[PDB]
Amino acid sequence: QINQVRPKLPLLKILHAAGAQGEMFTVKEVMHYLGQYIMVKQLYDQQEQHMVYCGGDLLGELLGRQSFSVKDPSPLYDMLRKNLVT
Amino acid sequence: DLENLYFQG
Ligand SMILES: COc1ccc(C2=N[C@@H](c3ccc(Cl)cc3)[C@@H](c3ccc(Cl)cc3)N2C(=O)N2CCNC(=O)C2)c(OC(C)C)c1
Repeated sequence: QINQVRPKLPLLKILHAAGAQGEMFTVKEVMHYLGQYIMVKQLYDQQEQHMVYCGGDLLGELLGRQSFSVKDPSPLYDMLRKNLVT
Repeated sequence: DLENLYFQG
């Protein structure tokens, strides 16, 4: 009930950068703050707003990707599986 | 579903 997670340190830093506070979050809050992160760092393509260009951002480092489409988010799944504890 | 978790407006 409420599956609280503790983001690993690099991911926590991304969430803080997006306005998050503390170090324990619901998965939903994590996704909220990751979206916000992308908005406020303008990592998305204003012309094709589903495409994220994360390469050379810490986020791209975490994902192991230069880019991803929110339309095909397997990379995000892989990354969150590895970087959210309990 | 993370897309669903996110979009529960
Ligand atoms: C047509 O343009 C769109 C369509 C859908 C999304 C989107 N889709 C949502 C989403 C996507 C995939 C998953 Cl697995 C979960 C949630 C969520 C989101 C959550 C986390 C990440 Cl890392 C990226 C995006 N998410 C968003 O964060 N959006 C949508 C609503 N509000 C926003 O500020 C941006 C989108 O996000 C940008 C941040 C890239 C742009």
